Amino acid sequence: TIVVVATASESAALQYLAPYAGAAMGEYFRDRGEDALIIYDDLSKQAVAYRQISLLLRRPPGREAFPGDVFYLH
Amino acid sequence: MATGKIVQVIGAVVDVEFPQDAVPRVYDALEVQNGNERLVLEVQQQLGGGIVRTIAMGSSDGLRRGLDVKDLEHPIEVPVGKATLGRIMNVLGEPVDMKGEIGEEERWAIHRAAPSYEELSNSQELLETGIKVIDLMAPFAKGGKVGLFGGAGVGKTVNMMELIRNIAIEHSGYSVFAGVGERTREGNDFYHEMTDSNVIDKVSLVYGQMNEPPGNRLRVALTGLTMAEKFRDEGRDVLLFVDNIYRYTLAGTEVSALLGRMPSAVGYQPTLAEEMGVLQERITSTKTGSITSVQAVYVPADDLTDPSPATTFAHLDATVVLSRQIASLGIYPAVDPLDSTSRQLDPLVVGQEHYDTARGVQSILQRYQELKDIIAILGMDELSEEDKLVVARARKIQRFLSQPFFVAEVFTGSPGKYVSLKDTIRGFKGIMEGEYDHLPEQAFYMVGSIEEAVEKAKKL
Amino acid sequence: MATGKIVQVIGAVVDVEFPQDAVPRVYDALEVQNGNERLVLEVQQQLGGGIVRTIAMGSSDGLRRGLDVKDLEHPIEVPVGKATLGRIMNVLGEPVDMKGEIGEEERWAIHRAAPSYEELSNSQELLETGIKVIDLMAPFAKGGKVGLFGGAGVGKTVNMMELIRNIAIEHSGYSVFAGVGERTREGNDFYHEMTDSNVIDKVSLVYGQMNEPPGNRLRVALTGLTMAEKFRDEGRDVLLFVDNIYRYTLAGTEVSALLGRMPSAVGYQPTLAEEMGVLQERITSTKTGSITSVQAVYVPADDLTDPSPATTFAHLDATVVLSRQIASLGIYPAVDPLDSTSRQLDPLVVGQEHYDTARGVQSILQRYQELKDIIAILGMDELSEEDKLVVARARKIQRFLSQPFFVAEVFTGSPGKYVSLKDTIRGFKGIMEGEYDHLPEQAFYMVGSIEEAVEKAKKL
Amino acid sequence: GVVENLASEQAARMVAMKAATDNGGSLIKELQLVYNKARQASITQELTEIVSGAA
Ligand SMILES: Nc1ncnc2c1ncn2[C@@H]1O[C@H](COP(=O)(O)OP(=O)(O)O)[C@@H](O)[C@H]1O
Ligand SMILES: Nc1ncnc2c1ncn2[C@@H]1O[C@H](COP(=O)(O)OP(=O)(O)O)[C@@H](O)[C@H]1O
Ligand SMILES: [Mg+2]
Ligand SMILES: [Mg+2]
Repeated sequence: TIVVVATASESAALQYLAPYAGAAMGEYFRDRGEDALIIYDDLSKQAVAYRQISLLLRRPPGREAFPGDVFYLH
Repeated sequence: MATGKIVQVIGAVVDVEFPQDAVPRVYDALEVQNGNERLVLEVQQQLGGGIVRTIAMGSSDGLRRGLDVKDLEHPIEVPVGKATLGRIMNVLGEPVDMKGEIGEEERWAIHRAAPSYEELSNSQELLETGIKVIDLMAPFAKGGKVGLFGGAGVGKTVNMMELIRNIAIEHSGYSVFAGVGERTREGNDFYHEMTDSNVIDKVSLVYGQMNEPPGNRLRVALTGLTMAEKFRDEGRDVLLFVDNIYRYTLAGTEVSALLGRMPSAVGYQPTLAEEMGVLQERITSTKTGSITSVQAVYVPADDLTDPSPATTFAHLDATVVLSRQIASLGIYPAVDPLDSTSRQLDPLVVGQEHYDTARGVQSILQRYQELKDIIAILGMDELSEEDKLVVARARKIQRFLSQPFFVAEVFTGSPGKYVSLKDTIRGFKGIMEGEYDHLPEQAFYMVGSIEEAVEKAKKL
Repeated sequence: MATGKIVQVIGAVVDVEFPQDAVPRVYDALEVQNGNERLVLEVQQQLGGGIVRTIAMGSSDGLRRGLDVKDLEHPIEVPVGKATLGRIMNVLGEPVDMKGEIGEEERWAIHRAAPSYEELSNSQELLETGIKVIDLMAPFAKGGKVGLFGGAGVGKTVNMMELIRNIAIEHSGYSVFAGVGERTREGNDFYHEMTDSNVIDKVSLVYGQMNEPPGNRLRVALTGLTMAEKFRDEGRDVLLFVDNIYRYTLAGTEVSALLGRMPSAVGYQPTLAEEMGVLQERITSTKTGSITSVQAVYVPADDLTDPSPATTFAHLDATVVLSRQIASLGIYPAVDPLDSTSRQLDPLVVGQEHYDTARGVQSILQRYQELKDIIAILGMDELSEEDKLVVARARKIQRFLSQPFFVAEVFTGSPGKYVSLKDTIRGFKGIMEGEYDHLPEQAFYMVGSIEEAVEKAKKL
Repeated sequence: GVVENLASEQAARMVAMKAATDNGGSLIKELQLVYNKARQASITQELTEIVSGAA
């Protein structure tokens, strides 16, 4: 296993980015012809970190104040 | 020559400033070099003086302020005609199957007006699908619209694959498939199922995948509609498959939230019903040709009451209701025969024989649903001898309207069967009248015509 | 000396203008002569023009715009260490009892980074509490986090006072109590209980009770946690009691709108989860020392799904959930055993007998919950002769979970009882397998071990 | 003794179904109160999101 950590005190951008960093490590094995398995623990917390980032940038809030592009995020 | 300059980038939304004399009109396609890649923008709004507000069709990463923008004085315009058949294209009409260029002859813009009520052709010619339950319980005519309502995992996508195959190597007419909000795994499975089943040469595929900007997913339905409208103009009776309307409404919600429009009843966009109308009003039969259509509709959290399924109901002519309970029993296709309906199911257009057969099937199944709890509490040996016959006949009907699909073979290994409407009516009309009270129940499970039922019982 | 001027005053927040070459940093303290008193501002933002947004650590009334303010070039700093033990302190670290100044040698900034990942430590050492339900259902370890969830008037503070009595007196190391936005009456009654028990020499006290303006309530939890961190770094092991953590987030919500931040889901600041995690992550045990902590966590309108409870639940190790329904029964402690849990309720940590007893109690209390709706409509007579047995045992369990407390000895006259872990598992295992089927339900209400229930049965 | 017990059965079922109908009628009141609170909270949480979203 590889463990990627972005704790509750990290900057919101490091929580938002952490799943893409994990995916970037999983793809290294995938593109070679090996099998990997990646667990994203709490995508809902990534969505809360991205909501915070998008609300501090004064972007138009959607439903439950989430930004419009949370689908295009996930 | 390029004359605009980028002045903002906020996510997928880009603002471009032009000289006051040359401002691009709404829905014009702009073009910019996102490094070595070529990015087009669709003009959404003319706000303020000389500024223009746009959605990027490709991804917006790498854009910087001050880039030069060339305005193509046409909307997004795509290749059409025979040349499209058996290719895969994206919303921009660029190939993604790597088979080289499309080799077009003509291009049409994706935005155009719907036919007027005077040009419509009143028609009642029923389509003949290869599927027993759909032919019997929910017939639909050319130019009509069919909605495959259901949850997740019930069989909408494989039902549409079966329809494409049956209406591509039984009736040899062309077909167009617009995968708005497609899953790349399912799109590749579709491409390989159609290439293996030899039907690929009569299907035109457009994909807008889930990992693309919202407006890129939104426009794709209009791209597939524009291809079906080219084929209609040639006099064909085309058939248009929309892979999920719910994801079209979600893409519209996303695009509308990005532009900062004030949201609506459930956070949906304000223009929800006008987008649905602009989509569904172009799909009609006309005096020259026709576009028939079937649309998969995902119902979120199992309610027909929220704005998306509630607003699409107004346009459909037939509604098929799929259920995961029936599928989990192991019966496919998992159509609920009691809740699926059609506007065309009346004696005057289907004939009294078809209407009577359908109403009798529904009555038998309703009576069985009544008797089920008396059977459960009392036990079957207490039922009256005519009710002990309704039970068996309903149980055989409930088996017989399952069917093996040609595309489900990779799930089951057994071969598929195509059943004509005549054989469907003959089978159900025979079962209800007791001509087959001597066969086991399992003689009807996953068979084609009733002849296969008698032959399986003879083998069983 | 004074180098800046007030330019706005909106309630609790103040805007101050400085020369652009001398603008303070983003957590420095500032000082203002408010009338005759001295008011401290903590800067929260740097706006563009040498202006700065700050929160007033005191009453904001009387502030004119145009007052001179003085730039202290260091953050808020509080006394820390041995010197601060038997004393009560302000949020600014000032002494609030009428005794003299604090004799500290060292002062710490209240904004600090959480310990690194390689520096943490985890312990399985189960800590025993006198309370039958808490250690049976939700046993917690030395150096773990306990959180008590409940609405208003359900028992959070009485239970925290029982935990203080049962662990914190027969415990060696020092202790820290932070009152964050609760009653001054209860803080005075606690301080006089400690001073009349001669244990005050071990309990450092910080108070920012609900009469104070938002800044004191906001910072007071951080200044109490700083003192706990200092005692942890000396190599000791420490108890930290926080009397309502919810008030920290609420004071942040009250301030949030004035700081010009767009509101979120239910009004809360956008930064709710970061504001909570920045405090919660640094209250932890490390390889040099351990902090054992009990937090009361008010849940507004009894809504366990309100964002603040929902985002608090992830931080804790043992969560005890109080409920108003059970308290309305009069069954204190009003723990809901179907919602309380612990990280430590595993057979390898607790042992198989404890784990099985706790799971059986949960299973039959869940089965009784499932019966309650049919008992409400039809009535009990319809149940199976099996179902009535699990209902009778579940009701006897619900009574036996109650316990009298030495601190509740003034709301009821009953003497307090201390029940060991062995006796509680011995009694619950006895009840579950029916060896006490013959006693009435009232024999179990407000008793200690089961041998007191068998005695109470004799007296009815 | 069998026929008297059978008439006792019919009368006991009559009384029991009467009581169950009154219990249902009380549970309607309690559920309708909870429904009213839920729909009020939904109206306000939506209209507040809309109004606060418009900068
Ligand atoms: N006729 C069928 N025969 C065998 N399997 C089926 C059939 N219909 C659906 N399935 C199963 O359902 C799964 C997904 O069905 P799909 O059409 O994707 O449902 P959805 O409508 O949710 O897209 C497939 O993997 C397939 O195994
Ligand atoms: N074990 C108990 N015995 C008697 N009363 C109790 C007990 N536990 C809680 N209560 C009642 O709960 C009420 C409020 O308790 P408190 O701890 O102040 O609630 P909270 O702090 O959660 O608002 C008190 O009036 C007290 O009588
Ligand atoms: Mg699908
Ligand atoms: Mg309280």
